Amino acid sequence: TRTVSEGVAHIHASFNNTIVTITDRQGNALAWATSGGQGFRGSRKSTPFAAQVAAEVAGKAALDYGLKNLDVLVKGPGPGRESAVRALGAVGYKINSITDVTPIPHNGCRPPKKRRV
Amino acid sequence: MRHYEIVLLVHPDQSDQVVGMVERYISQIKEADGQIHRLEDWGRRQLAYPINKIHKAHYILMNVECGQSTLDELEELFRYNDAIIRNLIIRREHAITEESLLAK
Amino acid sequence: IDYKDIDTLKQYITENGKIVPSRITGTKARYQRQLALAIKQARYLSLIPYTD
Amino acid sequence: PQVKLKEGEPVDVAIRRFKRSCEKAGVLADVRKREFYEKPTQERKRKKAAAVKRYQKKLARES
Amino acid sequence: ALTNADRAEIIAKFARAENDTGSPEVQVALLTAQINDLQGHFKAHKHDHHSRRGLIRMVNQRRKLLDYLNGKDHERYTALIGALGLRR
RNA sequence: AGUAUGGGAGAGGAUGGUAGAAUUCCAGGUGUAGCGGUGAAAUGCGUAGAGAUCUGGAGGAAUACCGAUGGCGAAGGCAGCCAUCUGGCCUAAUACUGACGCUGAGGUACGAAAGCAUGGGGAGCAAACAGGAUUAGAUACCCUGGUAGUCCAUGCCGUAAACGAUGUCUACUAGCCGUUGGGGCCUUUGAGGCUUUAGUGGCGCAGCUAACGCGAUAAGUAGACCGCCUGGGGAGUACGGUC
Ligand SMILES: NCCC[C@H](N)CC(=O)NCCC[C@H](N)CC(=O)NCCC[C@H](N)CC(=O)N[C@@H]1[C@H](O)[C@@H](OC(N)=O)[C@@H](CO)O[C@H]1NC1=N[C@@H]2C(=O)NC[C@@H](O)[C@H]2N1
Repeated sequence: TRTVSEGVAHIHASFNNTIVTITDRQGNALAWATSGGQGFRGSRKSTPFAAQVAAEVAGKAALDYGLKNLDVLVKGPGPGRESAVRALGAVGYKINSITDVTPIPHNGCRPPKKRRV
Repeated sequence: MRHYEIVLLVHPDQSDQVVGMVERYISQIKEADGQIHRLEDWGRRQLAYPINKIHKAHYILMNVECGQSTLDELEELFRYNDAIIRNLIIRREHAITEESLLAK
Repeated sequence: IDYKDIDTLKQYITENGKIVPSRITGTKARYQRQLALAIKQARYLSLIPYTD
Repeated sequence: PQVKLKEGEPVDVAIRRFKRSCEKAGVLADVRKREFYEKPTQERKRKKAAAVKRYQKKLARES
Repeated sequence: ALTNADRAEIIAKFARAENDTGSPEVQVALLTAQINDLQGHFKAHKHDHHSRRGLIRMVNQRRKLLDYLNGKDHERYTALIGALGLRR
């Protein structure tokens, strides 16, 4: 029902899963989609193809509110951070900027122990 | 007596009151003894990052010479004055009197 | 070098705000240490950002 | 980063340019570094090996 | 900590000739002054072992100089320990 | 061998204050079916509204980039920034004392991590422990949780592949290339090029070594003092003693 013009797309990319959240400015959510929401359960949630599918679903959902231009913020490593932006551009929003916002400690907490696989 | 350089960041709401405080501290240093070697007002400047949800600040530089006790009293005053949000005290050798780059 | 000379300070800072190593800038070691101290002092005084 | 988009730039050149900027910054290497805890013994060993490699590379490129 | 004026005053008090700075009397007097001064510091900072090593070195150096002076001339040694208020 | 005076570099030590990033928890806003995890899963969290995103609080621990065969310290070790107290080292020239030295059985001081005592604190991590997997079994490696501990104050313990597996001090014996802190000289204007000194590295003649290798930071040539070894197990064990 609500109408906004500008938007932001947060791509939480992770070694296990990618979450796309399309939000208005000042960060109130409008649409969201993940790989598990389209399938690819378990180990397949981390493929760029799954990331692309999630991104297109989220963009098509947000078009109902109706947005022309969005800024893309990517957070985390893992497959699909580029693929999701590809899918958004394919859907047809105009991308104002793409910035990486992965957080870095200045030596904060101690990480978990190393895996002996 | 040792030499010190003081940088004060005062809230923009107290931009008018900054003058009274500066003469207050200068008078205290002079009553102790001391010599004010440099005094500069950089005016109001935009912060590189917000401090206490504030984006502007009034900048003051002082180059003073003082004993130990007066340094402690100045530190206490800076601690308990709410107008000052940040301060930097750096011990220095010699005395500095030249015009700073940032004052312009 | 003093922390007030932000014009010289920005020359040794990347876009995101990190300190540029002497390996790249060709700076001598003593100058590099003085420069790092000045940059940290300026960051504390909010003359330049910690990040971005 | 903050890779703003010109009107002429398509999404593909946008992605390539942003990826180049991310490679320049090196955030992903930091994330992989802080994924798990590295003990001081191993850290010092790795840095010493890196120093040996750097010196050998310098000598090789000198002669 | 002692200042240049304090050290100069001690040297003037204990010198045996003009410009004499290396005599056992001058060296022991300076060491005694420094050792007595540091006792205040080590009262406040009981766990400054790294600094306490230097104080131990000063004590050892004073003992060596005192033994040398006693070997050379017993009268000067007696006068010096009496002036400085040292047990031995 | 030591002292006085000028100058210099440093994560050397102790006390207090403060800054920014991140994790966790909490309260709201928008929002709606998943999230998390793995080799693949399951345990687990979620419509009692999770995860994601924005805002605001609480608290603890650690200080990205600089950062480096870099630096400082007797060794153990030491890393944001600021002040206070404090040790040693380097460097120049005078002056001063006049062998005041080296080593060191007993002795004494310091001494990573884990552990212990009393009182606080507790974010993250994580012995023990619980559950889910894998397996012929799994008492493990992997996953989800998680107490002691890790942190602070005041004491104890006195051990590590506490390593350069190389005791301390001194003198002498081709050279070449780096790097850190200083001194001097030369061009000539801003930067370079020669030397010397104290550290820290890479090669290498002679010499040495069973060989690998060491080679002015010796494992070479010699001197002073100390510690230690005498086939492999039994055994750094039993008994006695000290703590
Ligand atoms: N005056 C006071 C000064 C005090 C200060 N301490 C300076 C000093 O006095 N130093 C003395 C020099 C002794 C030297 N360290 C002995 C040595 O070097 N090996 C010991 C004997 C092993 C064998 N005979 C040769 C060997 O296997 N070599 C390997 C090899 O070449 C290569 O390894 C692989 N995988 O091929 C390389 C890189 O991995 O490592 C070497 N091995 C190592 N390199 C390390 C290193 O230098 N140190 C610490 C430790 O880590 C060392 N081991």
